[PDB]
Amino acid sequence: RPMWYPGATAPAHLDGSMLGDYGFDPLRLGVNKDNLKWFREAELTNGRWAMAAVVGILFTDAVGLPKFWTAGAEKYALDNQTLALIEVAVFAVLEGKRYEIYKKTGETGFLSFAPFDPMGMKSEEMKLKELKNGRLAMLAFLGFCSQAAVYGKGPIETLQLHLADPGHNNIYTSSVGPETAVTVAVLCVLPMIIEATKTLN
Amino acid sequence: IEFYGPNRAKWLGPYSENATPAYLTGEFPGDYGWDTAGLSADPETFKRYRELELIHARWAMLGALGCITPELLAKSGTQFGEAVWFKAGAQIFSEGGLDYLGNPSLVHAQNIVATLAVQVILMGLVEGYRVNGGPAGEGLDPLYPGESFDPLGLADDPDTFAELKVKEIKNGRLAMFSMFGFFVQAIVTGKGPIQNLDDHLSNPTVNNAFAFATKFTPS
Amino acid sequence: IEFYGPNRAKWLGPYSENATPAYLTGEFPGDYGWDTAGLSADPETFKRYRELELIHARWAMLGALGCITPELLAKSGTQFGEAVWFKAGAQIFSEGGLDYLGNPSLVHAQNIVATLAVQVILMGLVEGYRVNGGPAGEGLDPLYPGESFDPLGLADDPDTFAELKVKEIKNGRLAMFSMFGFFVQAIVTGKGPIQNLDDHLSNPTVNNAFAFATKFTPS
Ligand code: CHL
Ligand code: CHL
Ligand code: CLA
Ligand code: CLA
Ligand code: CLA
Ligand SMILES: CC1=C[C@H](O)CC(C)(C)[C@H]1/C=C/C(C)=C/C=C/C(C)=C/C=C/C=C(C)/C=C/C=C(C)/C=C/C1=C(C)C[C@H](O)CC1(C)C
Ligand SMILES: CC1=C[C@H](O)CC(C)(C)[C@H]1/C=C/C(C)=C/C=C/C(C)=C/C=C/C=C(C)/C=C/C=C(C)/C=C/C1=C(C)C[C@H](O)CC1(C)C
Repeated sequence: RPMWYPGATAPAHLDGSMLGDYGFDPLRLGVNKDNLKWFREAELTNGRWAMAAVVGILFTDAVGLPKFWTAGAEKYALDNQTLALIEVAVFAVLEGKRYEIYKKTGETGFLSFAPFDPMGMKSEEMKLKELKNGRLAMLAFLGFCSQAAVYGKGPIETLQLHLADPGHNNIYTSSVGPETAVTVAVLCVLPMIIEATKTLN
Repeated sequence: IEFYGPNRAKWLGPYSENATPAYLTGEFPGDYGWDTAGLSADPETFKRYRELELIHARWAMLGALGCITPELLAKSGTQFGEAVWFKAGAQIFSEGGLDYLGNPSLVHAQNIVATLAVQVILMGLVEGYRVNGGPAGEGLDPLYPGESFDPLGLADDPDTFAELKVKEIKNGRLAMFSMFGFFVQAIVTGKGPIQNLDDHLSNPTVNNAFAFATKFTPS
Repeated sequence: IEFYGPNRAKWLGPYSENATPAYLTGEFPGDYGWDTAGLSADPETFKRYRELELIHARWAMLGALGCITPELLAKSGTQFGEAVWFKAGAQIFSEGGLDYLGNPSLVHAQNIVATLAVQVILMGLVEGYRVNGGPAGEGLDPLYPGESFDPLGLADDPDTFAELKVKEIKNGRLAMFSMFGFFVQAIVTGKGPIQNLDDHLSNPTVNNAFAFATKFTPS
């Protein structure tokens, strides 16, 4: 209930019953209670794969190995054609149970046999903790794809290019820079308009 | 088509001699009534034989697929070195250890005694926990557990599950007989079994078996 | 350190599966509870196995010391001819019979059939009198007699005597396994086991076992 801009409203179906509910849905996508049931696991799985991708994207660029946007380009691995067909069967098999175990139980688990908890670890109020970590990680992944972009160096290399350095080389002193200033100025003045929508009711 | 009952496909079918031994009449998969010597008259020993035959059948099916796959894969588009299952066990000694897939970016096992010790530890663990149960739920059934080893959930409907039992047993018997064939081909001709397949498909009747019949001649 | 009790050093230690088979719970030396096949469920057959294992253990310990001693003695300061235990059995055929210690002032057995007949006579006598008793007091115990075979008198204190039982059984198991090792070294490399010892101590890793792994290759 700390809203996404300090003094805000709550859209009329984002009450405090969801986990990460900071009351942000301006385009009215999830107006159903049937797509919320689905967008929640879209949120969790889209975030979850990215959480598992950030570790790899950092280690491959800390240890050595060639940069990720050209990872599979050159490949000492085996038979580019058919190992994707290996990457179809096991996955579709696994998807059968992911969607099936999504259907038969309520909106939480996925693995083949049960809601997967071989430990006695947290199945508690801290699912908001990992969906929070996930929605941090998704934003972290786009940044790396924008580093395979404009600068062309990896994460940790540009981390050295600016992050021991002053604010002389950052967004606004770079190729895609005049648009970000406009978007910052526009997004910042936007809750000042949303307040004007609901001040005059 | 009635294995679970008196009308099972008996060991001679139409020469069935419908006076079958009374210590097995259906109710278990694979009961084909072929007891000419009768070494499983005792019921607990019979249970031991069911468990033992299941273990043998699953191990032999695993071995049989392991004998069909790598040679075909190295024949189609990959290279292993000696994909034939003879010197695949000696691929660790030759030049650079056992490289999996024939690739120096995979297992690359240098010392076979490390594989040895780790294999003993892991196999003792899994066989002990196979007998007495343990992880993923304590073992309550020695024949077919029903716990988290079927992550798909095919064991809901009972008669299809029983048909799966019978298919499993028949596949296992075929696998055991076929691996015996693999071993005999390893002894007599000592060449690739799939090399044998290709050679017999190229030579259907001129080199059948009895060119390789005067090899182990005593004198 | 509690072999005579439920707290014995079990076959897996802290992987003990403390649900041990109930037909042995201490009270006898060497009971380590490792019954994976269970060929000694019957109690009288179990007694036969205790007696049989004791006989095997003592015979194998005698053979193992007989395999360590003569080679070392002939390597240190004496000569036997072939002190390695292979042709020590054929030392009677070579040139002058089997001279004990490598000395023509000792046994000097010329004809092996005389050793043969006297050995059968003596061994039948001693094994029959071992089963049913006889001299030096009639045998009242088949496992451990307690009569005049202990001329020093170490069997007074009971718990140290039981510890001696357990040491005897463990030493016998080790002797049996080691003699199996001797036999396998006799098969594979066919050289002196203590020659093997010296060669492996001189060559710890370059000639370990698997230079001698492509010898019995079928083709
Ligand atoms: C390392 C510890 C280890 C332990 C404690 C056990 C323990 C056990 N295993 Mg397991 N195993 C272990 C390792 C392994 N096992 C197996 C494979 C199997 C199988 C396949 C089976 C068992 C079974 C059993 C049980 C009883 C088997 C027995 O009496 O053996 C006594 C047997 C021998 C000492 C060797 C027998 C050889 C056999 C006669 C082959 C004969 C070959 C043919 C005649 C043909 C040969 C060539 C061709 C060309 C003619 C017992 C619980 C059986 C079971 O659970 O039944 C219910 C069972 O079916 N084990 C493998 C794969 C190599 C292992 C690798 O480490
Ligand atoms: C001459 C008459 C003679 C008589 C009547 C007996 C009578 C008896 N002996 Mg005795 N023995 C005799 C001479 C001798 N014995 C022995 C050594 C033993 C031992 C060690 C044991 C007996 C035992 C027994 C009893 C039952 C054994 C049996 O069933 O044999 C059937 C067995 C066979 C015909 C041969 C079995 C060979 C075995 C399978 C070896 C397998 C080898 C391995 C697989 C490895 C081989 C090579 C390596 C490299 C792999 C029985 C009272 C046993 C006992 O008292 O148990 C309570 C006992 O443990 N005897 C030797 C020393 C060579 C003798 C020399 O003359
Ligand atoms: C793409 C994955 C994804 C999905 C499916 C969801 C799904 C959801 N979020 Mg969500 N979220 C995400 C990522 C995602 N989130 C990320 C990355 C952040 C951090 C920036 C957030 C931050 C966030 C907050 C703060 C809140 C939600 C909420 C919600 C729920 C209700 C709102 C709704 O109807 O959304 C439906 C949305 C979709 C179906 C996504 C459609 C994707 C559009 C069409 C394309 C977007 C592309 C984008 C504009 C361009 C790239 C952006 C980049 C340049 C920055 C819904 C379950 C609200 C809620 O109930 O609390 C949990 C809420 O208050 N989210
Ligand atoms: C060791 C493997 C093994 C074992 C333990 C069993 C066990 C069993 N089988 Mg079986 N079977 C096997 C392999 C095995 N089978 C194979 C490979 C085939 C295909 C040829 C069959 C085909 C078969 C049929 C058709 C039937 C059985 C049946 C039975 C049951 C009663 C017979 C019995 O007491 O067998 C005891 C078996 C042994 C003690 C094994 C002894 C093995 C030694 C080494 C002798 C083998 C030498 C061999 C004959 C020489 C040629 C080998 C070559 C054919 C492979 C019992 C559960 C009957 C039943 O009711 O099913 C439940 C039945 O009708 N079996
Ligand atoms: C023929 C020799 C022999 C015999 C009769 C026995 C007899 C016995 N042992 Mg024993 N044991 C032996 C040698 C022998 N042992 C050796 C050499 C070792 C060391 C490896 C052990 C280690 C051992 C342990 C750790 C335990 C026993 C136990 C037992 C008792 C119950 C098991 C049983 O029924 O065995 C029946 C045995 C047979 C019928 C012998 C069959 C032999 C055939 C040829 C198969 C052997 C093939 C072999 C596995 C292949 C590799 C050989 C290599 C390992 C040497 C029983 C009194 C258990 C007990 O409670 O102790 C009192 C127990 O916990 N034994
Ligand atoms: C029933 C009856 C009845 C009447 O009455 C009497 C009689 C007749 C006696 C009986 C019979 C019996 C029989 C026949 C038996 C047989 C069996 C078998 C064959 C088994 C196999 C069995 C077999 C088996 C297990 C197998 C297994 C296998 C394996 C693991 C494998 C492995 C491998 C692989 C992967 C590959 C690589 O590279 C190598 C190797 C190493 C090769
Ligand atoms: C327990 C169990 C359980 C489960 O359940 C199952 C199973 C596994 C089957 C089982 C097992 C079993 C086993 C292992 C057995 C083994 C045994 C042995 C090794 C013996 C030896 C045994 C051995 C022995 C006696 C030995 C003896 C020896 C001798 C006399 C020697 C002699 C000699 C000498 C002086 C020297 C010279 O110059 C020469 C000679 C001639 C060389």
